[PDB]
Amino acid sequence: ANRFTANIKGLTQASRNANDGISIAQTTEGALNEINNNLQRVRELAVQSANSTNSQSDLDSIQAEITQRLNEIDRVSGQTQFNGVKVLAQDNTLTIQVG
Amino acid sequence: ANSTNSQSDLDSIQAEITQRLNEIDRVSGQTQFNGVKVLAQDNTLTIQVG
Amino acid sequence: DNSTFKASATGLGGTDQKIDGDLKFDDTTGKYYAKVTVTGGTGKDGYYEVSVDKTNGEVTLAGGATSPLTGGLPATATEDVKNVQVANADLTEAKAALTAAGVTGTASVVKMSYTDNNGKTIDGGLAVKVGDDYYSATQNKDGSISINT
Amino acid sequence: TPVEGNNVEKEKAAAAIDKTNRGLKNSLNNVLTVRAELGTQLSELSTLDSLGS
Amino acid sequence: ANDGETIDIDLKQINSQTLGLDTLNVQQKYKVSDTAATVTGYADTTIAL
Repeated sequence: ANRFTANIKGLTQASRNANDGISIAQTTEGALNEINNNLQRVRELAVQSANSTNSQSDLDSIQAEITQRLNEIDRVSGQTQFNGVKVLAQDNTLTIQVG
Repeated sequence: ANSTNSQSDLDSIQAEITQRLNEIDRVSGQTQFNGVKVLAQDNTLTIQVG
Repeated sequence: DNSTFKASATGLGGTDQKIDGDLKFDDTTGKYYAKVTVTGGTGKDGYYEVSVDKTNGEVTLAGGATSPLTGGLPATATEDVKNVQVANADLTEAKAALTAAGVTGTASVVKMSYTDNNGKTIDGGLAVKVGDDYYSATQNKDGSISINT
Repeated sequence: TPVEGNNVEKEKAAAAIDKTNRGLKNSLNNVLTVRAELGTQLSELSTLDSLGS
Repeated sequence: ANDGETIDIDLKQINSQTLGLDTLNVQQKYKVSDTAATVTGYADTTIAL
């Protein structure tokens, strides 16, 4: 009975640990989704840029928006965080104790 | 073992563990019977039942 | 101590010389000050700026020149004391106590900061640091320091 | 003795109290020993008088 | 029931000062100027005539 009790307590706690893992994964994915939207916009502008009908002023405006988007990507990468972990700033490996 | 824990949280967990261990040593030393302590050592005792 | 002043009094001259009052310390430039009265002399009675060693406190008048300090006393030294004053950086007694603890190393004193494996930084207290190795310290009434015990 | 906020009186009093605790324990054991000796005396006296009769 | 069979509780001074927040201020500097308010006027004093 005592060994069963130990097992039960451990497994309950481990279930909650798994919940933590789910949460952090979701946070990371949301950030990635915003990044994806920005990249889509940048590809659209890139397509617009190639038309030889334009002059340097128009290209400068296009570059302005391109730079703003890239700056926003940098900011999102820099500022997103979960309980201190900076999920996109650095390569990292996280273990979750589900047993 | 959650890699999600931030180091302050780990310190909190360590606090709780330390207090548990303090209570364990309290139980070990301070329990008594008739005035004699029981568990403050490995001990060996014969009762005369005949 | 005044005995070293009385020798400087022979530099001033006059029938007799004496220092009046306690000695005023300079908490911002590290100086002591004194007043002097002279018997039967002229232009030797004055306010003077003096220097002292901490082993004995023997007082010597650098201002011994025959003229009072401008305005009597500078505002930098308003606090009056009868005893050796020491700077916080000196940490004489804390360092002596450490040496009594068998510390075989010149001691530096610092302020702390920690970081976690995500780069988040926090601040800490005061420490006594011996090369690579660290001791913790606490601050007394006036900036004089203690080592946590 | 007032000890409000005054260390060196707080713990000092506490140490005196601890010493008192130990002392009371020893005193109880001593008087119990005396009780036991008297109990033996009474049992002997009861047994002896019957023998005498 | 015996000496040292005890538990300790630690307590801390908590306030704006020990939390290092007494200087918390969000105000930007205002700009200061002044003008000469020359008050002509009179009042009486206990000194007798």
